[PDB]
Amino acid sequence: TINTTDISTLNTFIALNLSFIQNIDFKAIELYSSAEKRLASS
Amino acid sequence: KNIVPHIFKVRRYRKIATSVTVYRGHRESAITNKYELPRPVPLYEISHMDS
Repeated sequence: TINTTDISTLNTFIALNLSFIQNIDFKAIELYSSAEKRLASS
Repeated sequence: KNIVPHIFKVRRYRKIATSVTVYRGHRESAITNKYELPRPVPLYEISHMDS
């Protein structure tokens, strides 16, 4: 009499190794600095 | 595309002529100021003046 854990167990899983979607934070950007905007007031 | 306006320096010359006419009655002050006409400079003498 022995434990069932000692007996090797085989498994048949075709591993559906997925890959989820990471989350990015969209940094707000701009082209022309406010200093240049003032310099363009002329 | 750059938007900084082009900058540089400049030198300007002017000639101003004005008159004061204040003696109204016996003697007055600031009775009438002249036209105060501003005029350009004669270049050649001005260049000598500039020189």
